[PDB]
Amino acid sequence: LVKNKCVNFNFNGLTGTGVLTESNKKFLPFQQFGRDIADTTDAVRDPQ
Amino acid sequence: QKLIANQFNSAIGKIQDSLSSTPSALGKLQDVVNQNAQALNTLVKQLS
Repeated sequence: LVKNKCVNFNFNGLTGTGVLTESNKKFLPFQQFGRDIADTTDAVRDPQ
Repeated sequence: QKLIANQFNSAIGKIQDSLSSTPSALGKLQDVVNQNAQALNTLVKQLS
């Protein structure tokens, strides 16, 4: 993966575009991706 | 004149107290903001 640049990620099912940045929010150990309002997938957890 | 000046200052202070303590006197602005934000929120909700 890359950081801080617009990249067309295909993320094990989730396919979007955007910059990827180190995030401060903490997940639960089973949770995979986040959203806040209306499927806006703001955060993902990279699997490998 | 002094009585009228005293009534003026007392009424202005009563407005400060009334709007500071009692809420939902600003309903006409808050509902405008809430209705616009609700419309934009359901517009993004329609993508799912």
